[PDB]
Amino acid sequence: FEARQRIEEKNKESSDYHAKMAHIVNTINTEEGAEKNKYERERKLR
Amino acid sequence: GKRAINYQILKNKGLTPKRNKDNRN
Amino acid sequence: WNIGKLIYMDNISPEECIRRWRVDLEKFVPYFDTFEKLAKKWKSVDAIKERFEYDTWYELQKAKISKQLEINNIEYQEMTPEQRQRIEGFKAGSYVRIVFEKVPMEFVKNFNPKFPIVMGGLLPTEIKFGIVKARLRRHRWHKKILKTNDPLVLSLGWRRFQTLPIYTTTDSRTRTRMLKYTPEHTYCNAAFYGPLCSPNTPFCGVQIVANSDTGNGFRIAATGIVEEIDVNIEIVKKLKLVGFPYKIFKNTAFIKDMFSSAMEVARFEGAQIKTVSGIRGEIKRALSKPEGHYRAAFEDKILMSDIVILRSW
Amino acid sequence: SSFEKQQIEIRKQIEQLENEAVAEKKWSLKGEVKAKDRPEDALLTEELEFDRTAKPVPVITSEVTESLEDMIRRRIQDSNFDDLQRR
Amino acid sequence: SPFGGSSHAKGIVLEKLGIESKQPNSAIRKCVRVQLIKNGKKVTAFVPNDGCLNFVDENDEVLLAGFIPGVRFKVVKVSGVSLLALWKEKKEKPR
Amino acid sequence: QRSSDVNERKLHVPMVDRTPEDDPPPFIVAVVGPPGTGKTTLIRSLVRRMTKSTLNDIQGPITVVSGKHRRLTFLECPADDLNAMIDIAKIADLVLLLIDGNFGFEMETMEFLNIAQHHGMPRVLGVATHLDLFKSQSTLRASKKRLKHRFWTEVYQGAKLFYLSGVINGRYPDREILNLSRFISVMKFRPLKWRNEHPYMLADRFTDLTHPELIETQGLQIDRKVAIYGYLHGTPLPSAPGTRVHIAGVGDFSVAQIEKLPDPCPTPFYQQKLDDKDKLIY
Amino acid sequence: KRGGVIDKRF
Amino acid sequence: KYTTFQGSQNFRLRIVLATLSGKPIKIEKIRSGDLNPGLKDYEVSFLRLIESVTNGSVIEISYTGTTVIYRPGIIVGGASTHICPSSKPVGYFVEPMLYLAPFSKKKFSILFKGITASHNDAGIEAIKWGLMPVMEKFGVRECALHTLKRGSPPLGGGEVHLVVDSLIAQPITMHEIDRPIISSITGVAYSTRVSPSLVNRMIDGAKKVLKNLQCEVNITADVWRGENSGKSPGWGITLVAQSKQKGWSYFAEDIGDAGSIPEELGEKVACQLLEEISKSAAVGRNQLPLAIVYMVIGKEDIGRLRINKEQIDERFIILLRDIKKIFNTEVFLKPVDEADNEDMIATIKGIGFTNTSKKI
Amino acid sequence: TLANNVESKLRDDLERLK
Repeated sequence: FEARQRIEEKNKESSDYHAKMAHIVNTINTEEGAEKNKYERERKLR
Repeated sequence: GKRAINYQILKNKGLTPKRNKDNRN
Repeated sequence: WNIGKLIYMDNISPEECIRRWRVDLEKFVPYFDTFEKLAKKWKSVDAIKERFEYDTWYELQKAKISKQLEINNIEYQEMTPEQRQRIEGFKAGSYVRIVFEKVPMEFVKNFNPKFPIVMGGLLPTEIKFGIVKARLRRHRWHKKILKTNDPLVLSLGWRRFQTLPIYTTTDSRTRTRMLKYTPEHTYCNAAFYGPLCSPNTPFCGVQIVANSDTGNGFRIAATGIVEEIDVNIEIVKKLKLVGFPYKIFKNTAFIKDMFSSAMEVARFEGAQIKTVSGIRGEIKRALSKPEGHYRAAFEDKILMSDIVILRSW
Repeated sequence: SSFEKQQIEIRKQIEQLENEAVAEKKWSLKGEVKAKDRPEDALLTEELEFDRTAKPVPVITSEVTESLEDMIRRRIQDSNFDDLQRR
Repeated sequence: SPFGGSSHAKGIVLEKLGIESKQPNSAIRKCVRVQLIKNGKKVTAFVPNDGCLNFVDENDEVLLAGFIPGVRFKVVKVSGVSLLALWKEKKEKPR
Repeated sequence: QRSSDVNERKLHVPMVDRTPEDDPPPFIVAVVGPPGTGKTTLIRSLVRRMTKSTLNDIQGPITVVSGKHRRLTFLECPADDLNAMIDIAKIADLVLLLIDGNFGFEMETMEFLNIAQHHGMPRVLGVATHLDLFKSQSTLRASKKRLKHRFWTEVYQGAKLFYLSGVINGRYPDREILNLSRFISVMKFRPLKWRNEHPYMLADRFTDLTHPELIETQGLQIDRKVAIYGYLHGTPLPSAPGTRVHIAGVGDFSVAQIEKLPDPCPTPFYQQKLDDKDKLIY
Repeated sequence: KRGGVIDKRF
Repeated sequence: KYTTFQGSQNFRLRIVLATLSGKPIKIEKIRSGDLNPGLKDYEVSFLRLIESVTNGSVIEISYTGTTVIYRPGIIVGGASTHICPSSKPVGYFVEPMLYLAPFSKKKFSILFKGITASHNDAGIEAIKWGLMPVMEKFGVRECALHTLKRGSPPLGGGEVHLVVDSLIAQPITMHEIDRPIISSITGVAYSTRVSPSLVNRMIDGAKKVLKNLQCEVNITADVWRGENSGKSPGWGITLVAQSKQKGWSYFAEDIGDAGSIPEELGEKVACQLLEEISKSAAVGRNQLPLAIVYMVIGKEDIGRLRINKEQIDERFIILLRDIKKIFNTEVFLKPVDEADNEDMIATIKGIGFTNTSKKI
Repeated sequence: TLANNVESKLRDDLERLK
């Protein structure tokens, strides 16, 4: 019983850990990246 | 009774990589 | 009949209070008049028909604080001086007499005017005692690294005390593992028992305070910030069980001295293991004869000189 | 005096800690350990946390059984059979 | 200009986003959420390394400079002292 | 683009200062240095320049009016005690750091700063003494430069460092003392995270209120009722008794009773709202 | 988990 | 030692106020003269809930149990499930948790099970748009109560999930010295295990009363049916007067019993809401206890709130007296300079409370 | 006697496991 409870427990932490990092990694890329492409195009406009 | 500061205090060299003697001149 | 006084006159009952200047909060809904009366009261709704640039961000925050501070002065101005002192208390700059009781007689006797007497107020958290787990580093100028379970005089808030800290690492943010000593030139997680404190409260550690044992060395031993407060910690240590092979059959091998009885093996049937060479293996079953011996299978053949280890905490 | 009393209890506690600080460490706290070093069958008493390499073989409990047979009835109810046919 | 004409930016450190990351010295471990003091726009900045991340803590002042795409900014001074100086143990951060 | 950078260096963390708008307490000035560096003679020299009167003996806090709306309290830190060094750093609004120029820096001078560095900056001023012991001007000026540039290491670059040559009739050069005194006036202090959110005070005087009869019938071992007097600092102290408070090196004692007394050394600026006279000492 | 509802009810 | 209280009076608040302070408390003489003396099951269940969300607390109920000793620990929160006796609905326990969630180490994610509505306790809709809007004003940006299952009495079977993602040092200082203008009136009409017509009949009863007002009136019809409708038939209404200018709300609520006319109930609550508005200056009476406590645990600064003379009642007085016994804080009141109404400005100095339990 | 000691030891193990 302890073995089953452990392995199922570990998977969720691993799954949640991946899920959280993927979200925060990508949202920074989308939002900050858009501003980067925005800043550079004003730089190109200059 | 008077306890003067040591060399590590004196120069505050901190953590630096080892550097070759030739650089000195 | 001002209610400002009556509210705090506990001798007068609240029901007695209300009537003069004219049941229970567990009932969330407040009391209401009888239904039909409310309907007659609210045939006409007319009674309640009446109800229906700063240059930088920084100064805006400064403006908000100042505007808030100005509010306190305005109301404090009109409040009666006794009423003010009741609410705000004694403001800084006031010369005050403080009387204390149950002071040790040694303080009165062993009083030296040269040594200052500093009094510092305590918030509720400083009263609580518990586990203070914190980020700490050996001071750069201190000669030696600190050791776990080594007494250390710590300066927190208004209070100074000696405590036995335990220094820990996160182990890739997986567990709180105990360290034998401080890292030479970096911070480490440090746990100790003492008066609790708010986060963001910095502190120092000193190993010796007496003049006799001062020596020639620099004394401030450790520096850190309280990062956490709690009243348990689950600091754990790595415990490695060691056994030896005596009979090896290709992947399968028999190991001895890992355990004392077959019952010990049975608890650890299914457990992961490896050799010093790094060959991962598994406990399959406990051998009946002799006690403590168990069968294990490895990803590759192990050698007689190989030592097998079971990692536990 | 009361303060001098509390010093005595502190003076009692300090001596105990000094003895423990110098006393030989318990087998659990000695890091690498062998069966001979520790008391026999102490590991039965101690609760130790260890990894498992492979899956646990499932146990066919009742709530498992009802779930499978509910699945079996549903396909027969829908006549969904994954069966070979003449070609 | 990224800073509206300035070469460096003062900011308020809000949260160390990658603190939970398991892999040491990861790129994400080195990012910190910082709010610009001049305008209040929230921005992300790099820390030179995880060891240096120990020095930065919530509600301290940080100086930013130009540099996981999208992060353009690196912390160059915290609490009035250069991070590299603290990293080299040439200094202490004042509180 | 300098203006943007200059517009930048003015931005800082928005803090709240709890200093009262009216009648602020005297600032705590800590005179810290190695033994024999001249802490006592320094205090005697400054107090004379502020109030034109000489104190033969100084013991405990000394409060003076140093300005029209500025008041100071001078404290001599026991150089031989590390515990005394720590707690003064927690309350000292200003530090007068004494350094023996001939000897150079000393550990406690570093350690006091180091204790300060972890518990929040007060203002710190470097005072160099025994410079008269130097025999050559060349070694003197070189020592001053080395001493100064180091003091810029622990403390922000360009920090002021005052130099005092020798002591005459138990007093320093009057002209130099006057320069320090003016500096003590122009300094503007800072909000600190620990000071602005706890109420604290330094005891100017100590009194035991225990009945002598109790001391005899029970004995000296009996606990004592004590009264402590002084100026409050930081956040206001709540009026109701029973408040929980700590005394350094003694323990935590709950206030039995509290009352506000008239200012023993009131500021002139307050009075004229209601000069050689204007300078007072208590 | 620490702390418990020490129930002295009969 | 212990600040001592009397009776079952204000049991939840006194326990809550103790937790916010960290000051240990003793409550004694609980229903001493009653045939069934001492604590009732739901409040015993309540003490368990307090233990679930804190660490290190000591809660002693005496052998005779007309005395309970409470030594508060630190608020930790965490994920947990609470199985609740039928004697009280969900509003009884969720409401005090609102005082504790924003000042916790870990986010409050408490799954709740039992009856969801009653005649004397806050309803789900009351919590959703009557109280979280208040803590939203105090700075609690994120607070939500997800209704997974609705359970009407007597069998219940409902399920609600409390999530407070916002963790804050302390509530912001309050500054409201005006009477908010009601821009519109909204509400939710709900029913369980019955025809949708009943919900339509309640809104008719509410609408006819309130059509005299020149607001927009939009009451939602949240008919609950199927597996999520609980185990018993029941139906209720909640009407909220909303002020978009500064986001203020006043609300009234009631559940219908067997034999009652849906139109009559909808009509009743409409009158009740108008009664509450007449009695309110800045917040409704049912929202005052939430506001004052949050104000008191604010930073060491004065906030201002406008209160109507109808609101200073028996409950308000005992509420203030309990606050002083724990916090020693006194609520000072000022007449408003206007003559059109007789409103009152309550000024309170925050105790400088801070959420030391949130980790940085 | 030795068998009794083994049984008592193993009973202790059983009790500790619970």
